[PDB]
Amino acid sequence: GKTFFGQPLGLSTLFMTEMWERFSYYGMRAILLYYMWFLISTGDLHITRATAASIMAIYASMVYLSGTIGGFVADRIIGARPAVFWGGVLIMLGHIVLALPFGASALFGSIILIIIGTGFLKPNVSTLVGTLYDEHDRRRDAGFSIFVFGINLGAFIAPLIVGAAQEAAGYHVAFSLAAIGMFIGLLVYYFGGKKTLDPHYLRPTDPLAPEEVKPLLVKVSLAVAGFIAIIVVMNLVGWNSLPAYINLLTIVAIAIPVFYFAWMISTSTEHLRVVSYIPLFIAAVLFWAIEEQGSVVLATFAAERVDSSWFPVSWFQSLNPLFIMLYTPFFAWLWTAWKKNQPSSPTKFAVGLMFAGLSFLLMAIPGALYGTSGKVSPLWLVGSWALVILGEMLISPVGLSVTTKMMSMWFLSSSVGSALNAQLVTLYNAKSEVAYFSYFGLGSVVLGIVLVFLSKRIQG
Ligand SMILES: CCCCCCC/C=C\CCCCCC(=O)OC[C@H](CO)O[C@@H](O)[C@H](O)COC(=O)CCCCC/C=C\CCCCCCC
Ligand SMILES: CCCCCCC/C=C/CCCCCC(=O)OC[C@@H](O)CO
Ligand SMILES: CCCCCCC/C=C\CCCCCC(=O)OC[C@@H](O)CO
Ligand SMILES: CCCCCCC/C=C\CCCCCC(=O)OC[C@@H](O)CO
Ligand SMILES: CCCCCCC/C=C\CCCCCC(=O)OC[C@@H](O)CO
Ligand SMILES: CCCCCCC/C=C\CCCCCC(=O)OC[C@@H](O)CO
Ligand SMILES: CCCCCCC/C=C\CCCCCC(=O)OC[C@@H](O)CO
Ligand SMILES: CCCCCCC/C=C\CCCCCC(=O)OC[C@@H](O)CO
Ligand SMILES: CCCCCCC/C=C\CCCCCC(=O)OC[C@@H](O)CO
Ligand SMILES: CCCCCCC/C=C\CCCCCC(=O)OC[C@@H](O)CO
Ligand SMILES: CCCCCCC/C=C\CCCCCC(=O)OC[C@@H](O)CO
Ligand SMILES: CCCCCCC/C=C\CCCCCC(=O)OC[C@@H](O)CO
Ligand SMILES: CCCCCCC/C=C\CCCCCC(=O)OC[C@@H](O)CO
Ligand SMILES: CCCCCCC/C=C\CCCCCC(=O)OC[C@@H](O)CO
Ligand SMILES: CCCCCCC/C=C\CCCCCC(=O)OC[C@@H](O)CO
Ligand SMILES: CCCCCCC/C=C\CCCCCC(=O)OC[C@@H](O)CO
Ligand SMILES: CCCCCCC/C=C\CCCCCC(=O)OC[C@@H](O)CO
Ligand SMILES: CCCCCCC/C=C\CCCCCC(=O)OC[C@@H](O)CO
Ligand SMILES: CCCCCCC/C=C\CCCCCC(=O)OC[C@@H](O)CO
Repeated sequence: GKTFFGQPLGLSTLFMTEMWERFSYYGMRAILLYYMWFLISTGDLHITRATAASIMAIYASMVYLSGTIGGFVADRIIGARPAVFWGGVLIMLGHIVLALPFGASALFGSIILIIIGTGFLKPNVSTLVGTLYDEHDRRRDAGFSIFVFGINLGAFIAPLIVGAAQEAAGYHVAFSLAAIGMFIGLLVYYFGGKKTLDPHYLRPTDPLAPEEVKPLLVKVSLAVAGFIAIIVVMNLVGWNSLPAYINLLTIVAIAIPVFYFAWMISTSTEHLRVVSYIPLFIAAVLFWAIEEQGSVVLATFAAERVDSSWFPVSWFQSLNPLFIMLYTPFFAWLWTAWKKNQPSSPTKFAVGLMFAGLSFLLMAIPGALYGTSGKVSPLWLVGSWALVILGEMLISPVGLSVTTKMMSMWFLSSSVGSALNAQLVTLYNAKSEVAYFSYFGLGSVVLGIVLVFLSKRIQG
């Protein structure tokens, strides 16, 4: 019968929904840093470029952190299908805000809308993909990989289209194209979903029992009052600059996994089978930090150290999803052409971190060889993204499987690694380039070597 690459036809609806949301997301992040540079250059935004780079990292950290709770809100309160829709509406409003004739005053409102909207949408679109298959259907893994291909496709064409529009018609038009991309996703999702999506998911599947409402409200109210209390204390003692608020979000983002690990210890049955995952969680954090610096540090390098006079420099951001799409069929082959081998997940995470470290070590070569005052070939960045995505092909598909032996924890390692970036990327500039690349690249390599050592002990 009529299928979508052998899958239920409803997959095409969710395929396009996420392809256009990712288009709106990565099209925005391909030019947002340069947009802040521009506002700084005109005197409208009064921050350093180091702070702007820090804003990009904590922005990503909050988006992934917001995705850790969006599944709960849909499953218990509003439903998975309304969560995707209203999440898409909030994302669209987030980009419209940047298309309005405002300046730096609109940056915070746009960031908040997209953080909340992406938290509602991203975890619950993947959830809706699963609802196309029951628990016995073997097509589940094939349908998700096709779904992932739509993710990378939108992430691939967005910097090309949006980056070109910025260079031709300016930032406001470019951001409006991101808003239009999400709008297209809303049209296809709304009318397409009504035809093929199970109406059971218009409502929460585990709605709150009557006695559960109050303790949740107490739990939410205590968290907001405490967070607001901290901001009050900060302004009393003088810690009220934008870097101080970024440091607050950094501490909050890192304190979540460490508190969820400190009292997770207190049953020797898996007392140490949970300590097992910690050398792997720290490995995932450091890999995601390197990977998410491509839109910050490597975006800075592309704009300042690469002779890219004949094409928009935001196009470099397409190399990340391009290498993902090129690598995946080879690794799908490898993970079943090598049935006999299938090396251990702790070794996969160890080697994956070493490739990420090799991507930065490679970036230290041109500055050490030619100096940092000139311009170098774009192929240096191509080789860097080739190496780091090779590290992703190891840790990303096996990643959720290690901790199970929830994607929120893998939303979480991305948030912590991106929160770590909010501190580190302020260290990057033309004078620190070689030392920044060489030492964070070397440190990432040796931490992949100690993990290979520890890998024998971890498997138990
Ligand atoms: C069948 C698939 C095999 C793919 C594996 C090979 C990787 C692909 C291409 C490697 C090309 C090597 C670099 C070429 C080179 O040396 O540049 C020559 C060029 C002359 O016009 O000159 C230079 O001007 C350049 O400025 C000099 O600087 C360098 O070349 C330093 C290069 C950085 C080191 C890279 C060396 C080896 C990378 C191999 C990676 C393989 C990993 C596969 C998992
Ligand atoms: C999607 C971004 C990847 C771009 C990769 C481009 C690969 C280019 C390799 C050759 C190095 C740049 C050559 C510069 C060049 O030829 O310019 C033409 C001439 O007008 C001098 O500017
Ligand atoms: C006005 C500014 C508000 C911005 C909203 C951003 C909200 C971001 C995050 C809030 C959720 C934090 C709690 C996340 C959490 O603890 O879940 C982790 C857990 O699921 C691990 O599996
Ligand atoms: C109108 C206010 C903004 C939109 C409301 C949604 C704001 C995001 C989160 C509010 C807290 C909801 C409860 C989240 C929660 O308890 O997460 C628990 C965590 O274990 C999830 O698995
Ligand atoms: C700025 C935009 C304001 C909001 C415009 C859209 C509101 C118009 C009608 C409400 C539609 C709500 C549909 C919620 C929903 O669950 O949709 C799921 C989708 O699969 C269709 O069932
Ligand atoms: C429980 C709450 C967890 C904390 C979530 C709060 C995250 C809220 C906002 C993060 C935005 C990052 C900073 C935005 C920013 O700096 O832009 C404004 C700046 O350009 C104005 O000069
Ligand atoms: C379909 C409903 C949501 C999608 C967004 C709809 C509005 C998008 C674009 C309308 C025009 C965008 C504004 C362009 C603009 O004003 O910037 C250009 C000009 O101000 C600078 O010279
Ligand atoms: C200044 C530019 C306009 C700013 C407001 C843009 C809002 C325009 C349209 C709202 C689109 C709602 C989502 C699109 C959609 O498919 O909704 C269908 C649903 O509402 C039908 O019941
Ligand atoms: C930051 C501001 C957030 C404002 C909205 C956050 C609300 C968080 C917790 C309160 C949830 C109460 C929802 C009650 C509900 O819908 O269920 C009622 C019913 O199912 C019980 O029988
Ligand atoms: C539950 C216990 C509450 C105790 C306080 C918890 C939060 C403690 C410290 C938060 C500090 C925010 C980040 C530090 C900071 O503001 O740095 C300031 C510095 O960069 C110059 O302003
Ligand atoms: C999440 C619970 C409600 C919290 C209400 C208070 C939220 C206030 C700040 C959240 C963090 C964003 C801080 C970014 C910021 O405001 O920078 C302003 C900048 O001008 C510093 O002077
Ligand atoms: C008993 C609980 C386990 C032991 C406590 C572990 C510490 C818990 C939370 C601290 C989060 C790490 C500090 C965040 C960080 O490294 O950045 C600091 C920087 O932003 C301040 O300028
Ligand atoms: C071939 C694939 C992996 C690529 C990484 C291989 C290169 C490994 C390390 C290169 C970094 C060399 C750093 C040299 C250096 O820092 O010198 C310092 C001085 O020359 C610059 O200030
Ligand atoms: C198989 C990987 C190919 C070789 C990778 C090893 C690359 C090691 C260093 C990068 C080239 C070194 C550039 C020369 C250098 O750093 O010296 C500069 C300094 O001595 C001048 O004062
Ligand atoms: C799996 C792929 C590993 C990548 C290997 C690392 C290769 C990285 C950089 C090679 C730099 C060669 C650039 C020389 C070049 O062709 O352009 C000449 C330049 O002067 C034009 O601007
Ligand atoms: C098990 C949880 C994983 C925790 C991974 C994060 C590691 C903990 C703290 C990292 C602190 C990074 C501090 C960066 C730093 O101080 O240098 C940058 C600073 O100059 C920014 O102004
Ligand atoms: C020599 C240390 C053990 C080697 C472990 C293998 C690590 C992979 C490639 C070698 C990386 C060499 C990095 C050289 C380096 O960091 O120099 C720092 C430079 O800034 C000082 O000249
Ligand atoms: C064990 C968990 C590792 C997570 C954190 C790893 C890095 C932690 C702190 C780094 C801050 C110290 C910065 C060292 C440094 O000088 O780098 C800057 C240099 O390369 C350029 O000047
Ligand atoms: C300056 C030298 C650069 C090249 C050295 C890098 C390779 C050297 C040693 C790597 C293997 C060290 C031993 C690791 C090992 O086999 O531990 C056993 C482990 O597999 C059991 O889980």
